[PDB]
Amino acid sequence: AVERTLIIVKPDAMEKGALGKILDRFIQEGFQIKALKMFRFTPEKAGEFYYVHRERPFFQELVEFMSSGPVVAAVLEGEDAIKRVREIIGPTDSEEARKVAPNSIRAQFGTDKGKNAIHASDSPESAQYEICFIFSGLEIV
Amino acid sequence: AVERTLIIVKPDAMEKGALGKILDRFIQEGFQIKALKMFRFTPEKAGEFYYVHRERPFFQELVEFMSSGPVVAAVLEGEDAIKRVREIIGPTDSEEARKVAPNSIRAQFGTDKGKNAIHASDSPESAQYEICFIFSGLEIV
Amino acid sequence: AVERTLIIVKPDAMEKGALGKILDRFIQEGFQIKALKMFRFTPEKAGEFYYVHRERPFFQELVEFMSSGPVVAAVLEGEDAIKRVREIIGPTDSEEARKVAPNSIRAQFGTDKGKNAIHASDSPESAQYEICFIFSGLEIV
Amino acid sequence: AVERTLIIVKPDAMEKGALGKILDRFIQEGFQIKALKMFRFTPEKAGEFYYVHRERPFFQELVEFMSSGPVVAAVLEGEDAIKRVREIIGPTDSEEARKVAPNSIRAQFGTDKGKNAIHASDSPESAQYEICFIFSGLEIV
Repeated sequence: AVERTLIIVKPDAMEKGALGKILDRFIQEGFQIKALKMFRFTPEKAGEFYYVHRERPFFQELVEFMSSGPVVAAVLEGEDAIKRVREIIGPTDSEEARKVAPNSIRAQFGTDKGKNAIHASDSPESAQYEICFIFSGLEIV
Repeated sequence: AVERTLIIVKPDAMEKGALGKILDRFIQEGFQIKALKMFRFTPEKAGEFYYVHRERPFFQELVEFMSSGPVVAAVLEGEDAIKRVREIIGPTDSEEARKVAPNSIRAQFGTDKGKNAIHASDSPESAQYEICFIFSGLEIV
Repeated sequence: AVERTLIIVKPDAMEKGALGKILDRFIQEGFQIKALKMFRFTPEKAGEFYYVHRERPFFQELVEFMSSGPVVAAVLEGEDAIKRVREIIGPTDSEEARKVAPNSIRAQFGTDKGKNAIHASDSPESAQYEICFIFSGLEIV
Repeated sequence: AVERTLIIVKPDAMEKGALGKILDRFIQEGFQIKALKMFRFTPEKAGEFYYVHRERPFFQELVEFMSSGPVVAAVLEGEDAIKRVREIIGPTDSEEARKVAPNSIRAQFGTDKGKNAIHASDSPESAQYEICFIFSGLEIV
């Protein structure tokens, strides 16, 4: 089905100058960008965004990194978007991405397992929460 | 339990100059305002917000009215907020509100059953939808 | 001439529950609210907003105070708005306001010369800067 | 000097899928993206954005086109940004751009003089107005 998912381009990929190349890739893969915004998470807001992950490994590291500089979020819409976007971005470990998916976003622009260029929603439930965390319905266009 | 609900001050109450009195009432009733802004629904966005009413009487008039001038929305937080806010605003029909709840928002500022000053979420599930329609998580402070 | 000015309801008045009463006053004084929202200054953003005061007494306390909790800003439009809004809010020193203007905003809701309930633009040029700092043209409705 | 300018990627380039390639170009040319947003101008808001141009040729055509689908605006910051961005985008007439500046944005993605892919501020005064029309200071990051 046609679905929406959230991506966030992380500060490592921002600093590498990869934003445009990353957006181009998703456009060329057939996704419609329905919302797009550069913003800066406060540490508190990054913590709230990652509320679910608060029990998973590296919560504080993630919150600190994701509030350490500006980021860009986008809502991507298309057939099977949640899974397809995950395939395009590649394995969480950027080094592993280079071994198994050389043209994935993380292979191309990621450094390691933490500085790995990009976030994407991992499920329908996460996508619903994450999209509303960043974008109101009024911002969808 | 502590809940969040959405109110929208409609263009009738806006034009009557009642916005401040309405906000004051909810503050004095013990609610925390977690988000607030003035915006203007396009007809398309008003229709999406009210999508549940699409097949009901006076839907087109509702959409036109709600997009006819700026409105102000607020997220209100407090114990039993959804039910308590609906008790404070009074019956949909502003005339009936004047009969049974003279100090309700609709009794005080509502004209009739359509131009009835204020919208509030009906239920937990509609509050979740409506809050996300108007406000992102980044706007809740 | 018709002018626009910016007000910010400061965290002291927010915590006192005065937001609605303050907005009501400006509505009743004949101003059009052209933009409105609740937000939270980061310390950095509060410092930029108040950059003119950077070398003045109590600047650090001003920045901390103004970033200590959410605030609400509004753009007010009307004839001679900049001067009239400053007459309505009263002297900076809330105690002096109680002596000379008992129904002024600062007399009614201000604590002292620092926690003085409300900010308003000083001049046409500062209004232009301050309005743009908080609100884009897209938010003026 | 280091300056800020506004670009808006117009609906023609949006529909061609050129957004990412356009942003990449400005990143590679050395500009910092300080704000970025996808939004939809209402006809009224496009008219206000182009207030200055309201006497120049093709006002209504421009307003209609710029409100006909979503657009993406960005604030670009860098040395001599206003002029350098204009050089990168090329002549207003996309056909002329192809003749004299084949790698300009308008040569690459523009169709003609109206569907010409991109807007950029034409002067310091225009940049100041245009940036504030789309982005508040709070949105600069």
